[PDB]
Amino acid sequence: MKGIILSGGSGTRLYPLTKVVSKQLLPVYDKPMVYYPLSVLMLAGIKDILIISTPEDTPRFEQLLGGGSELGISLSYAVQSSPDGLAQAFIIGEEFIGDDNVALVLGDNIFYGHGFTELLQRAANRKSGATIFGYNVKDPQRFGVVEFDEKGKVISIEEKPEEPKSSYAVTGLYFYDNRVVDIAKNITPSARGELEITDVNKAYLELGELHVELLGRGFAWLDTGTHESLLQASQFIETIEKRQSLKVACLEEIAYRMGYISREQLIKLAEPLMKNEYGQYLMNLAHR
Ligand SMILES: Cc1cn([C@H]2C[C@H](O)[C@@H](COP(=O)(O)OP(=O)(O)O[C@H]3O[C@H](CO)[C@@H](O)[C@H](O)[C@H]3O)O2)c(=O)[nH]c1=O
Ligand SMILES: Cc1cn([C@H]2C[C@H](O)[C@@H](COP(=O)(O)OP(=O)(O)O[C@H]3O[C@H](CO)[C@@H](O)[C@H](O)[C@H]3O)O2)c(=O)[nH]c1=O
Repeated sequence: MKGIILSGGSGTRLYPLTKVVSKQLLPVYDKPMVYYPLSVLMLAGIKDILIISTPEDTPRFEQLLGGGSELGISLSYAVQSSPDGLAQAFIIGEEFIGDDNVALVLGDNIFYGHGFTELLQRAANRKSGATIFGYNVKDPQRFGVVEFDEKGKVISIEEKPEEPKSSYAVTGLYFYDNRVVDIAKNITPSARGELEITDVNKAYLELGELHVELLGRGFAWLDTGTHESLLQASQFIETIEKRQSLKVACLEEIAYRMGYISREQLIKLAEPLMKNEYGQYLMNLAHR
């Protein structure tokens, strides 16, 4: 499976933070925001990944992450000339996707919880249909909202409904089979002027092929869309990492743990970083 990170947009709410930095280049505690959705695609077993951003920001992501060889993966880049909708990812990424299935993750989403790696690899290995991930939230009108059965069967899906049909947000992580490219070409802009991922999911729902996994109250799903929520997410990660010997979304660690790179290769990455705690972390891991 291939994966795309949609890592553009204006980040208007975070102004002036986003006047000269992409929202997805801002810190979440100790690492750039984009590390977090990238880690999710890596843990799903996805090694061929396209990162989409604005004309100004795309080369900044490429500066940060490179072509992926350090992580035993392939990273490519594409520009989105205007933030015209999530569904544009599959239009921009058409040549990249080819005939393959593809996962999409939103650049400003932070997922964390027990059992997630297993859940990801399951979804990544499903060959047909769309898999979306629901989460019970306080203000469901702020999100795509999914309404489902006692058996977990989807009934409806709506983008930012004024009257939400349930409390379950549709989070920014989606797994699709190859139909999604032609689906995305056939949707049209909503009232917000955007080619909506919710309309991609509606197409699968019409076919009876939209499948929801509920993440559960024990899972953390945050986004960094406001100054307050960005700061809370940073605090959340700090609290986790302080207690444990372990980092969240440490890309080099994940590359090693997923078998994408060797112990020796991890040492080589750790060497030029031994001057900081991050390199020290990687080196301790290599020597375990
Ligand atoms: C519209 C647009 C967005 N983006 C990036 C910026 C963010 O990292 C990410 C999500 O865009 P936002 O405009 O923040 O999305 P938002 O309105 O919060 O809602 C989206 O994300 C929510 C989950 O975070 C879902 O519940 C909604 O269904 C989904 O439409 O995509 C792009 O890179 N290109 C775009 O065209
Ligand atoms: C391995 C690894 C995980 N993660 C994140 C992904 C998840 O949000 C969170 C938990 O990841 P998991 O790999 O599912 O670990 P967790 O679910 O707490 O614990 C276990 O889940 C299963 C049941 O105990 C075990 O079979 C797994 O070996 C073990 O991982 O940590 C990272 O950010 N970095 C990592 O290197």
